[PDB]
Amino acid sequence: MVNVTVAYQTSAEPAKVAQADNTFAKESGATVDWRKFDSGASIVRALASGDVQIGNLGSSPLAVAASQQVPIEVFLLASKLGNSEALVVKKTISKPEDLIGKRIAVPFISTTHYSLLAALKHWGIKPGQVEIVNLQPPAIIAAWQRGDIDGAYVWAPAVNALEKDGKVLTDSEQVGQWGAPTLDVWVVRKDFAEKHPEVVKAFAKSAIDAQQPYIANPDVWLKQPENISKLARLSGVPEGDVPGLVKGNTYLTPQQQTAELTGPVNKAIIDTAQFLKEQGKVPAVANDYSQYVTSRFV
Ligand SMILES: NC(=O)CNCCS(=O)(=O)O
Repeated sequence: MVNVTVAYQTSAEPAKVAQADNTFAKESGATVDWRKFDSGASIVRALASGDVQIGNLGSSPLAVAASQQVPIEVFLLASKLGNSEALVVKKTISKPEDLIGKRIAVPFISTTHYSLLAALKHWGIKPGQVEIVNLQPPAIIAAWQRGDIDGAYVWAPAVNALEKDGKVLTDSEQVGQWGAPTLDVWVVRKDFAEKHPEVVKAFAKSAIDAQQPYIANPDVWLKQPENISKLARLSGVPEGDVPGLVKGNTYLTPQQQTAELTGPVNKAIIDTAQFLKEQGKVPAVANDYSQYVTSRFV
């Protein structure tokens, strides 16, 4: 018997169809505990303690984990993040200069904490000029509803909840264009990969297979009602928000997976870690993270 705990997150993306269909468990034969995490920092800790064996991490929590020598490897990309992650603010905040003195929430060292710091740097605003507070996305929604924060840089379901009444000031497609792109990845603990390599391959296969029908023709994929309802259920968003969210990233073919895992992801971690060091969020970094990426499961 193989038991595996998988830490998943709430982005609405096509591989959620494979999760809702239980395809990984069916094809691998493992008993799979899918555990929902509110952001990536807590996933890094659960991977480090051995409580989780496969986890979905943003590129910023990934660089923190790799700088702390957590024994995990990226074995699959989930998505290249675009405007599915966004800074949503009170409507009276009209320009980036209006963020000065405001209370802006982000989950600690998430991709949106990272993107917020990169956006402030791009705008010429020191992070000390903004009251950046650390809250998990459910608490962000609650604080926003009570008017205790002025905005947040968030992903689904918080991003669409806040946008119902707020205004988008920037998003991670823009921040990517400015030179700080962010990614979502899947990582695996080494000891699990050593013992159950065919289960890890089955995970990658299930996720990659599920994204290819979307890549081939987004509009045809999005008009299959069961695709929309499965993502709405697992992300916790209204069905009407799913197409805009799914189109807010790009996804990879199998050829693109192998290409990105053979160099570009390493370079992504190096650059992400460097910026986090400059921003004071990690004490030490490395000039190479090839121990933390592999193409051998795709
Ligand atoms: N993976 C997701 O669904 C949200 N994007 C990354 C969040 S974090 O950086 O891991 O906190």
